[PDB]
Amino acid sequence: QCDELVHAESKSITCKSEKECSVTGRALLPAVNPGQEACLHFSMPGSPDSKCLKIKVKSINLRCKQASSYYVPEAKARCTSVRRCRWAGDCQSGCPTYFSSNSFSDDWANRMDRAGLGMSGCSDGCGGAACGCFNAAPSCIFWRKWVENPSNRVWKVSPCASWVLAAIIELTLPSGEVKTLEPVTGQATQMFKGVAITYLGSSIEIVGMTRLCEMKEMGTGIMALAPCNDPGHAIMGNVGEIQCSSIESAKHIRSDGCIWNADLVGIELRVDDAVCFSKLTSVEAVANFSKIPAIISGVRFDQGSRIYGSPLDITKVSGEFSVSFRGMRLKLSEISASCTGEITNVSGCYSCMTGASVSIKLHSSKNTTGHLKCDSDETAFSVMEGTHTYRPHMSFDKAVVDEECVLNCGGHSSKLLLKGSLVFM
Amino acid sequence: QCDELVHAESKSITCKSEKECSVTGRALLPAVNPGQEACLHFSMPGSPDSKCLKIKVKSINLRCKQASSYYVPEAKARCTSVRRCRWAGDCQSGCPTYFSSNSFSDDWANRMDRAGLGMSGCSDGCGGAACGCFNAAPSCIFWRKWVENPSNRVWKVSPCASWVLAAIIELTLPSGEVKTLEPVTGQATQMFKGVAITYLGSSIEIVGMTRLCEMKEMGTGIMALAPCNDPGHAIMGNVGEIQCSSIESAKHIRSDGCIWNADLVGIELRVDDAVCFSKLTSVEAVANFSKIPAIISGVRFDQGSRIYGSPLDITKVSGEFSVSFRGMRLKLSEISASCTGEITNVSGCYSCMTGASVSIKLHSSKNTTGHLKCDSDETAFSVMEGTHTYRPHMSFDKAVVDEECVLNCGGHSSKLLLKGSLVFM
Amino acid sequence: QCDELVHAESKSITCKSEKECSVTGRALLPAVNPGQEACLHFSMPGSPDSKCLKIKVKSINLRCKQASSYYVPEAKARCTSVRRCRWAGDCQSGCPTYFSSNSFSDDWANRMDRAGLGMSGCSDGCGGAACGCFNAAPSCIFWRKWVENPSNRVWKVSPCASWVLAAIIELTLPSGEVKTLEPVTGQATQMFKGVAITYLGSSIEIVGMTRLCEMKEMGTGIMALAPCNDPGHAIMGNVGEIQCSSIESAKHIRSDGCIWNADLVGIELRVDDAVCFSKLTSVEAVANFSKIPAIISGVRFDQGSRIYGSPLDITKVSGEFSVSFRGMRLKLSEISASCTGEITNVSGCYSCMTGASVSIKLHSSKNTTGHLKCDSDETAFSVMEGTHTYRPHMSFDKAVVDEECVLNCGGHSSKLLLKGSLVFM
Ligand SMILES: *[C@@H]1O[C@H](CO[C@@H]2O[C@@H](C)[C@@H](O)[C@@H](O)[C@@H]2O)[C@@H](O[C@@H]2O[C@H](CO)[C@@H](O)[C@H](O)[C@H]2NC(C)=O)[C@H](O[C@@H]2O[C@@H](C)[C@@H](O)[C@@H](O)[C@@H]2O)[C@H]1NC(C)=O
Ligand SMILES: *[C@@H]1O[C@H](CO[C@@H]2O[C@@H](C)[C@@H](O)[C@@H](O)[C@@H]2O)[C@@H](O[C@@H]2O[C@H](CO)[C@@H](O)[C@H](O)[C@H]2NC(C)=O)[C@H](O[C@@H]2O[C@@H](C)[C@@H](O)[C@@H](O)[C@@H]2O)[C@H]1NC(C)=O
Ligand SMILES: *[C@@H]1O[C@H](CO[C@@H]2O[C@@H](C)[C@@H](O)[C@@H](O)[C@@H]2O)[C@@H](O[C@@H]2O[C@H](CO)[C@@H](O)[C@H](O)[C@H]2NC(C)=O)[C@H](O[C@@H]2O[C@@H](C)[C@@H](O)[C@@H](O)[C@@H]2O)[C@H]1NC(C)=O
Repeated sequence: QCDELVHAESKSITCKSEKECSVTGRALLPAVNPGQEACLHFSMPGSPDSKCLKIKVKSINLRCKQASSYYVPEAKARCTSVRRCRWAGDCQSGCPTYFSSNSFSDDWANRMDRAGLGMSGCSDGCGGAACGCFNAAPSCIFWRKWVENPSNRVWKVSPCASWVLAAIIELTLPSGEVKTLEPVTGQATQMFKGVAITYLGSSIEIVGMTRLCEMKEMGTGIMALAPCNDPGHAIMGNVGEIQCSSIESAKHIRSDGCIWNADLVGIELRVDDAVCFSKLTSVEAVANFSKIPAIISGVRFDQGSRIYGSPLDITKVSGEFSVSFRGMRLKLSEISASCTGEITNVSGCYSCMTGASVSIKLHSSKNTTGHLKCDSDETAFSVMEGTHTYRPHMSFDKAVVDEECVLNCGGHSSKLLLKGSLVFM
Repeated sequence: QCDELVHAESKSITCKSEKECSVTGRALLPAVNPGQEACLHFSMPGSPDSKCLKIKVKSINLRCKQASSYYVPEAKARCTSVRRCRWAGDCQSGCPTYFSSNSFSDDWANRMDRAGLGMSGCSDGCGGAACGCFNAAPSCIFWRKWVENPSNRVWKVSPCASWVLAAIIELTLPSGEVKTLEPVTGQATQMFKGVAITYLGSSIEIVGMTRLCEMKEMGTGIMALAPCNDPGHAIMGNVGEIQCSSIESAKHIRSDGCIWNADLVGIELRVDDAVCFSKLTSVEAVANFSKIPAIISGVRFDQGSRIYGSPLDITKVSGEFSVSFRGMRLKLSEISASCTGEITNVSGCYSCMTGASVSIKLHSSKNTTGHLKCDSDETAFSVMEGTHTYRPHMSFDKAVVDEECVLNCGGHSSKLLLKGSLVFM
Repeated sequence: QCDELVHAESKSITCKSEKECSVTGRALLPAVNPGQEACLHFSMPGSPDSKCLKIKVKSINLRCKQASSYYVPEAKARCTSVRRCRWAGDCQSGCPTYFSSNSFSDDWANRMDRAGLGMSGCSDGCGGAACGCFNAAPSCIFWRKWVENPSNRVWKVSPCASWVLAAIIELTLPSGEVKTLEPVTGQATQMFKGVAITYLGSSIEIVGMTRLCEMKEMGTGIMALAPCNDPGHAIMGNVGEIQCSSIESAKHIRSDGCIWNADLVGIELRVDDAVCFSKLTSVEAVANFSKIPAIISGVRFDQGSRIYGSPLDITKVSGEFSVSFRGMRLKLSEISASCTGEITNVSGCYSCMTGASVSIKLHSSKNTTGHLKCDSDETAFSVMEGTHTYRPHMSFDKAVVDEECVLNCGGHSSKLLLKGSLVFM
């Protein structure tokens, strides 16, 4: 493959603890993008020459570092009321003073788990013969609005407080052994006689991503990745507008284990009934729409029960290596790529998080990186030797695509035309 | 200009595919801040010496990577009601069972686009002669609260799911040709005989920026950058508390194309009228306050119809280059700057996103970077040769500014005094 | 200490302004993690050899770059009402038209700061003898719901719009002088005869952190770090659901200096009283739970009255240096560490922002970096020579810990067993 990646080569004197000093060769690879691979040939002065040491970055991924978790139900709004004339039942003298948001009337008809999350009260109703009462003073309306979880469906929700880079590299030793591993950052690792490699860290050009949260439906394990509320903040209109501290608490939305804002349910008292209004957000609908694998604005998120993100523009992440070699000379194998191509389609949505699909047929003499810069967006992707079609996603702002793009594949540049039609949503 | 920027210079043997091996000179520039420029002199063994290759970073900017878009109206709250005695009109037997949140009474007086977003209902009202009715049973109050867009003003809102770095570099070839371009990351670009340059990527020291969204007023194109709701989440108190899927849907806030939380409008039924309460957030007021260009906490945001951010502290972003040279010797031109200065003013706000303005008159023998570290904040900016006044922004926490600051300009350090007075908001 | 950190060493020709050209030695340290230290020995051709120049990264921290600030009260909900028969008091002809959300009834009993934030109104009540009135037409209910701050407790809230890296380095000159400083990024600093050092910047592998806000209780100075609302957006369920523009405005929640959503307080009118509902979020409770120092998902936040964050995985931040040396030879002192250890405990919470505590006893021949990779999480920490116990935090997803972990300490790897039990919350 033989990418040009070694950008410094040095000979330093290194000493242990009199003193024991010797010459160390060192080769610095400041920036290696996913898919790229270097080929390093070591020969001792006596020689011949080894097959090369190959150093490839397979991927540099984003791992979710979680905030505290909580559980959410698929909640449904319910309301009930019963009216008692003054001097009847509890209404001996108007609304009884104790009857408050945790109170339950025995006169109630509907589903009343007395342990469920909700809000009760009692209100004045009309009295007199006109409203079916002997006593003309106001009647009592004992009412409750609450939420239940009839489907027993529950999601564990874990906000991603940040994402952390995690590299996977692939090394081919001159013996031919292939090693695929997450390296230990900053620790020189002896690979074979006289040669050690240090992974010096990963870097990313993507700043301040939007807050996303892992969702896992319990007892089905199916995952989603979507916005959610901070733990303990029951803000209406989001996953997490109801939050529970256990699976069972969420299954039955228990008052003692769940929080909410009671305005999620509206109740309208009428003389002889009540009208219920749901302002609830369907958790199920959000998870349906947000299933993994998903492309969200330049990053593909996928599941291993942990979620990781892969930047789609592979030139926006890189890893750095240092190679030391003792008593050996280094030669680099470096070759340019012959690569040409044409766009065969653009299709999809505009002003959408997925971005449109750009279909690009390329022929390439070796594995390399394709770059596509348009006026709306720009991206890069790995290209395989031979002739193949690639479908990177790119973001456009309008239904009509008709613009100049520049394709750069292995240093060869051409001005392609992108034309197509895209939908909203 | 001649900044010290080449921090490694090497001579490696590079080979193609027997084998064809030759010596490649390589120069690594690990970190170049905006405004900085290197000067590289190449001479062949026979010589004289070329004018230099100049490599300057013009800017490293943040480009908005959008989430899905939506449209928002400048919404205004409306309410209406009509009361019908029992046995009159629809109220033949109390509130009719069908009359619900999408129902419209023909008895209504006010603006009723039956396609608009809103919520209807009917409620019991007082009956009898005391409330103007023959029948003593409860009357019916048919009511609706809704939102309209009388100004027809609409903004397209595009949340920025993340920001991505984008570099602009300026190269001066020994021939004197100046090239200003966004380079292709990771691809060696042949510049002139024997010399190629690779841009190895950009890096930024600013972590996890606050969520901002592009706003564009339709039919005026004027832009703003401000917080907003995630698409599909109609959280009250934010741009995006009402969201529409098209311009026309937003112009007339259509029920079929818009979402909201109906608690954005309050209605109070009285016997013979209703009181309307608006809890709406003015979109216009947010966009007014959030016009581009804007400084938001260390980053200047500006328009090209796309928005980009420029870190104001120019030492917090950098680009990395590698230069290869074949059959040539390299010499670096590097000069230090003579530079002194004094603070002439500090004015503005404290505890504000803009930060205060610090006025600094500097004299400098060459283009260089000024650094100002204070106890409250710290920044750096590009400085031009000659005598000029600069106005970097810095953040303070109190109305009274009276503190030690250190000014570093081209390696020369001095302890300046910052004194001034600032306002809240 | 003698870490392997110099990964390039070069000899370039550098020229001033005929021309004055000379040879400059340069040593590049691409990536130095906190706790690591290099030892550089300079000898002039005549020699002996200096004690070394030591270059250590003490810390690379995250500094909060603030949005605009605001003040929040510890708010408490209040309600009052008074009912006047028709033809009595203001109720001469029903609810008076002027009586609206800023109106105050002189008939009111409760705490009425007429300058406080709140919402008034008047509503129809029942008339006639049945409701204590001679006139049978509807009575008037004059009511108000508002918020007060009885404790006078106020927090200044400053959202962190982003976090910026700030490095502290420690240099030991051959003379033995120790210098601890924040370096000036990108400026070559002359250290001693012939030697200068450039700090080339900091880098971090943590992307897009969750929005946090500094909180400072006024008149106590005690700090917290917690989510909050954007300035000017009074979204219910968060710190900042009530926002004030001054300390005094927050102390008494003045209408002219504070904003809110009036649905934070509910009022239910009954015939002869009103029921008050608080939907307020206790600011005090959030600050209590969010006190500094706090570990939030991989970062320890601590106070200097400014807050800074320290990444706990020290291999996820690094600094870069360049050293120039004039007329001298360089030798590197580099030694590997002997280091072994065992896990002695894991205790704490799962699916929590703190993460569990893993207790690790290590013996090490020198200061070095310990790395612990488990299936749930992975971290690294600084290790001191000798035998010591370390307690890095790691995130697990389940109450039962029983998994393979790999410990890497100075290049020595061992597969440890992690077993323990953790709680939710
Ligand atoms: C050339 O690239 C192939 C990989 O293509 C995949 O798509 C690329 C565009 C990019 O996305 C890359 O990340 C992908 O891996 C390599 O072959 C594949 O290697 C994977 C191992 O992960 C293996 O599962 C596939 O079967 C294999 N063949 C395919 C996809 O047709 C080539 O890798 C070399 O050749 C392979 C046969 C194997 O020996 C591998 O270890 C070698 O690196 C790439 N060519 C070269 C010369 O590297
Ligand atoms: C010295 O810097 C000038 C630029 O000043 C601007 O402000 C700086 C403090 C910093 O913000 C920088 O980003 C700005 O560009 C250069 O001159 C300007 O170059 C721009 C090109 O972008 C041009 O539009 C201006 O007319 C020009 N003159 C000004 C602003 O007075 C100097 O650049 C060199 O000289 C120019 C005449 C041009 O030949 C340019 O290509 C050269 O780089 C800077 N001096 C040197 C020696 O580089
Ligand atoms: C070995 O590390 C000691 C520091 O340990 C602390 O914990 C580490 C695991 C890591 O978290 C690190 O950041 C911490 O500083 C050093 O000694 C300490 O140095 C600090 C100065 O910040 C000082 O306050 C302590 O008293 C001191 N001794 C302790 C904690 O026992 C060693 O530093 C060297 O030796 C010191 C005596 C001092 O001369 C210092 O300047 C030296 O660097 C570290 N050893 C070596 C050889 O560097």
